[PDB]
Amino acid sequence: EHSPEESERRALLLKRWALFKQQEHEMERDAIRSMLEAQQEALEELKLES
Amino acid sequence: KSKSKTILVKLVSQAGTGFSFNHKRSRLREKLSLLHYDPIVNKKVLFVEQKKIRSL
Amino acid sequence: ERLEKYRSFERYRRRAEQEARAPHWWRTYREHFVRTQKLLERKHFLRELRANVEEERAARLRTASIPLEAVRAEWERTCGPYHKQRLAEYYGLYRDLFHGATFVPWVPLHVAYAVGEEDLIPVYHGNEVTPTEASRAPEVTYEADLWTLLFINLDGHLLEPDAEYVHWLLTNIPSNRVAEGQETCPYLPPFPARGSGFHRFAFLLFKQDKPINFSEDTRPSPCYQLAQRTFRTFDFYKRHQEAMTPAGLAFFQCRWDDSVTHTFHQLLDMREPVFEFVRPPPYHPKQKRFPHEQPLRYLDRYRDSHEPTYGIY
Amino acid sequence: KENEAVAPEFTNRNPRNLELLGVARKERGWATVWPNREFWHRLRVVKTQHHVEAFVEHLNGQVVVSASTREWAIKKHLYSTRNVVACESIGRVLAQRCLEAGINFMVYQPTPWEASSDSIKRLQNAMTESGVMLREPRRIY
Amino acid sequence: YEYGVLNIHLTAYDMSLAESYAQYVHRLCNRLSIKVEESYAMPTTHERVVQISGLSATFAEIFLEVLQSNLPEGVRLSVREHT
RNA sequence: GUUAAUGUAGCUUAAUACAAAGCAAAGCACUGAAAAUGCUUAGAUGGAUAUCCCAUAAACA
RNA sequence: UAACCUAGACUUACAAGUCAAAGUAAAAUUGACCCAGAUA
Repeated sequence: EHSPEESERRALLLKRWALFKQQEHEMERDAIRSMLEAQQEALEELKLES
Repeated sequence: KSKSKTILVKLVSQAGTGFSFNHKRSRLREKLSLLHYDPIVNKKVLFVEQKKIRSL
Repeated sequence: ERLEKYRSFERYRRRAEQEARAPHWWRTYREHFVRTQKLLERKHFLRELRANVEEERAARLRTASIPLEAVRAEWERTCGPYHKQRLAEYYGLYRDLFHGATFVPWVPLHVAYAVGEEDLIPVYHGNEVTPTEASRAPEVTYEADLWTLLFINLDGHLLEPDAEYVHWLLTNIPSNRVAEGQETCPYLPPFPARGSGFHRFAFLLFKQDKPINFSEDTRPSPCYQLAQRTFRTFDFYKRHQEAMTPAGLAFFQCRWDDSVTHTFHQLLDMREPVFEFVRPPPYHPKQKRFPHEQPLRYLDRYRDSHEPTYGIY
Repeated sequence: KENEAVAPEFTNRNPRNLELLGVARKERGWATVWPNREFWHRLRVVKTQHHVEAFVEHLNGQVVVSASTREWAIKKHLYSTRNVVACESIGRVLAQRCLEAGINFMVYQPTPWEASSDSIKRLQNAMTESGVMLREPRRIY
Repeated sequence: YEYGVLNIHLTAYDMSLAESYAQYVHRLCNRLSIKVEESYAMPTTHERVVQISGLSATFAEIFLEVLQSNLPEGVRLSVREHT
């Protein structure tokens, strides 16, 4: 059975683990929007051309 | 008419006052023992089923 | 389909409550029945709290505690008066005292009724204090540097509904010390009538720009007459509105008590008034000669005396 | 004696006069809507994600006592927003204000999941130990 | 015109294995700002569907890269345009 | 320089008051998946007036 | 045991039985009456 200190350590790494995943998702989440918007912007450019 | 699920029985006071009331119970269950208000003693007492009146 | 659909009941409930609050064209229930430097300093302190590892761990144990006393004192200074104003408005002090005029309190007034010497019961807003605890005048303390402090029984009047009685009025109070105030009205113990419900008594503090002799408001000491204790705050404040601006509030609710019996008889020298809450008589339709399809109880509803009568017999 | 003169009918103007006695009217309808409105006072806790705010409001719709985590006094001594500890303190602060306000009886209407929550059960524990009653007494007819 | 909704039938020899990818792929799909109207399960091996609505040429390239990386073990991908 | 954009945090014509708000979004726990629920996370007025403003970046240049 | 009472209504030969604001009080596949029984 885990000791409170052992549970204390495991809980702590979850906190930083949560932060690490959050930052990656936010950067990756927004990167997708720019790419989709970028493609739409290019579509507008071709529409202006022809 | 053919269908028959419940039955009507007499619940008689266990206090000896002779007060009785009718209740409906399923035919396939055991005899009812219920705590009901008895006006003669003016307090709740145990009632035990005695006889079946009819098929409901 | 374009709009998203609520994934939980809470999102619907919160939106529904906001929608209900906003007015609508259709009839609704409500209509029918109803500086910069400081901010930088605050952030710096917050950052220090963030850094503290003990506080961080103190929260993971989900048992960390806060000192209520420190919070209470700071709360009064910053945003407490806004809460204080709400209490007076809900209790009806502004409408009953100033005929609807509203004043934001600014002075953190503090009053407490001393019980013996070991401890003193405080008098907060809306607090409950028994008449026995209010047998003697309370201790008043407030941070300031003249002043006038007034005592009222808003709903304790026995003859005129609008009028009210003063318990004691001190005038020309210099700075914080109150012993130098002129005792225009001697202290009287609370006298809420029996069966009359909960009486609200409010303490008022008014800023005094210049010393003014309130000879009209002076009352003989001791005075046991209710006919001379009667007054109105509105006209009294109107006469002195030039030099009086209210800044302090404190009120409590008290019931009848055995001490109230002593107050009515010993010094007020009158029989104690006794009142009872009388509900309106039950509504019954006009009696019919032939109560068709009605029980025998119909006659009993319209009878007054429960004893038999014999008329000529 | 001039003192003996007393009007036959008393006229008490205190809004809480009947409510404190227990004879004041409570709304008994709204059976088809949730929550029930048969309360003289209500405890409203809005967790609004981050911050936690608690209000006390009369049937007339005027808030009486409010405790919020944004308030400068609490936040400086309060580490973090909505959490188990969020109501561990503001609820206690609200209770002291409730005791300060003299409101000993109040009605709380949590939802099933909210009632099962951790920042609400502890809030109820903080209120009950402080002497604030989360269930109001029945009206007298 | 815009890309239609494309369904991915997670077919695996075990329903738990397809479930494991369904849990992760859908987790990444929401991370991909994707809407999953339905998650249908095919009849007995066990195959599971993860509806995906809203695609693009650039979105597909970033999305398919994520889908390949998310592949935990021995799961067979599939891309079919909805009727 | 002419046209034109862009300047509270993904979104908002939330707000300037007694808040720098709400929502979206994120992790873990909870085992069909998803979602919910509980416990947790990260943030802004680059700036004004009730159009200038400089910065930035385009077609003209 | 699933109440009593009581505005206003339903059902109904009569009678009884229903719904129901208020009040009060316990608690927290038949359907009545007449008419016959049982007994007290």
